Amino acid sequence: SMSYTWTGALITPCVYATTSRSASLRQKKVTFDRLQVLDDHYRDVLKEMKAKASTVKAKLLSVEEACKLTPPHSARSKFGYGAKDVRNLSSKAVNHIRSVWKDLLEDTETPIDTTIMAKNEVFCVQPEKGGRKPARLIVFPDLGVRVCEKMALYDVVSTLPQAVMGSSYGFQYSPGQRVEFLVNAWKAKKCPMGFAYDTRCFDSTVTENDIRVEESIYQCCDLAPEARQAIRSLTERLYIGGPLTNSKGQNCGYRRCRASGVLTTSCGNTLTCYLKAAAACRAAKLQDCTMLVCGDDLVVICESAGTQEDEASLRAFTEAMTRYSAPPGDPPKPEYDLELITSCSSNVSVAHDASGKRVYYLTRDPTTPLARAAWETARHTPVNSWLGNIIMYAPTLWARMILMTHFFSILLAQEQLEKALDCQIYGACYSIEPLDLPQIIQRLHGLSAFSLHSYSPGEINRVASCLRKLGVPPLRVWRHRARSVRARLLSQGGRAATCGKYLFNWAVRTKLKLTPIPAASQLDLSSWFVAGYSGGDIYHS
Ligand SMILES: O=C(O)/C=C/c1ccc(NC(=O)C2(NC(=O)c3ccc4c(C5CCCCC5)c5n(c4c3)CC(=O)Nc3ccccc3-5)CCCC2)cc1
Ligand SMILES: CNC(=O)c1c(-c2ccc(F)cc2)oc2cc(NS(C)(=O)=O)c(OC(C)C)cc12
Repeated sequence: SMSYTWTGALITPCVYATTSRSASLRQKKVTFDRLQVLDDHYRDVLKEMKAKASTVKAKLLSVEEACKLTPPHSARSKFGYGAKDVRNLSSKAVNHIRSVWKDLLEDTETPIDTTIMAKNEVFCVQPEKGGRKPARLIVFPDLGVRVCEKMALYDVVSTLPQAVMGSSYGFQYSPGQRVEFLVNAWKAKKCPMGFAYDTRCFDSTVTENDIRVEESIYQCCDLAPEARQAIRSLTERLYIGGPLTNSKGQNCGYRRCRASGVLTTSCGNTLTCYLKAAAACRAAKLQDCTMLVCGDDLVVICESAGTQEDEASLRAFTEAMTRYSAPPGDPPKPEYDLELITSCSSNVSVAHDASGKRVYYLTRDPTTPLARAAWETARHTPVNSWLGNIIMYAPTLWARMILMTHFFSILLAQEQLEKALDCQIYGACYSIEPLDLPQIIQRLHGLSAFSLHSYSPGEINRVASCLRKLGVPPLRVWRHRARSVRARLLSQGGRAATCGKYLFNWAVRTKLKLTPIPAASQLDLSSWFVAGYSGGDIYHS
């Protein structure tokens, strides 16, 4: 069946930000027929996944618990209330949510309406290898339905993926634990080989049968009878597909693939990608596989069988993935150095701590993080990706020298150091105090994140080159600015002095002794690395 059918009505509007002007180019790419052929390997992996899902007991969330996970700036309902009303448990909001819930229990078939929109995402104007990327498309149901999804499935999508996939489930790890997991898996092989597998338009490759297969996994949980019906109804009325309405309320088309803006997008994609990849590992006869899956992003670390044998096994993996309706964008390449693998735009790199010990960390090309940080400072945004970047890429040369220096200088100048910020980190939105950054960094990356030095020449060159092309002052200017920020922070005492001491020890010759931060343990990060919620409309204060 077609991933999408279109009526002809346009997807109307809500360095460079993507707009609805490029939506037709994205519609062309994501529209195609899916061919799917299943085999014994697929069926065996599925049964194994279901036997693990059978150990899960999931709870139904109350209206209040579901309302309190709603982000403050979540899209307004068409039924006369917004995210603020949901969060305050207003009578209008709650009564509409209860009626949506009852309708899910009573109506098992009627397709639920969704809104289709072009995303406004910032990318950097690079006229070199290729041109601008068209806008990504977001498909989401009404606010009342989103609250109901949380009631039925929040506990499922938060608990089931780790129970089913174990150590392969990518969202359970902090950046420090992810690097450790990867390095240990790499070291455990006699002769390691690794590859990233990039599916072309993953969301469109997800068939109606794939979505029913996901439901079959959720249905293995011990569930309240209303949760069982709500999941059943949501699968048929929303998850498998449905009508698409534009921002002007016009009938836009019909979807028969994954909706990007539903609670199950991340969980469903991870489970589907994992099922297809684990079965393809068996078809390709890959030896001693370690997989790591984050939605459609997949990496396999295995035992090498030789140069030509590895090339042949990867061709067989791709053929199996293609039969499962997951063909690649670029064909996978075998890598024999862990640093050469790029997944989720990131790679593992090497540095040394204060003692000279070799430490590993995840990095990425800083162009998009810097362009996005520049965009957000230039235009007032409710969500700020720069803080997420400082947190997730804290050990990197670029997050420390540029991002920390620049934003702490702004916060000092504005006297806003104490002000909590809403920051979108991948999936879930969090309210974070910048003065808590040293404690957060220590917990996610370890104490070594404040003492890394002796970065790789290739990493240094990528940062320096990125600064030049974007018109950003060189690293020496950042060192000078960091020394002033550091001095101003220390002079303030308290948490500000802790920021000055730990975040900017790199900027001074006479270095301070960085001991474990006292505050660190008491920090509540219990809901940080549980599960993925990208497109799932999730908020944590
Ligand atoms: O050779 C030497 O010894 C010294 C050279 C040298 C070169 C340039 C400066 N620039 C400045 O002082 C100013 N800009 C900056 O001091 C500046 C700071 C951050 C900048 C950023 C981002 C970096 C990440 C955090 C958010 C801000 C961008 N651009 C920046 C410029 C350059 C810019 O204008 N825009 C973009 C566009 C895309 C991406 C990045 C940028 C402030 C007033 C005059 C311009 C200073 C010194
Ligand atoms: C499947 N792929 C992965 O899980 C990831 C790899 C990776 C890189 C090289 C490899 F060889 C293997 C994997 O790098 C990542 C970086 C981040 N960001 S971060 C800096 O916040 O950790 C990530 O976090 C999100 C998506 C939760 C997931 C991955």
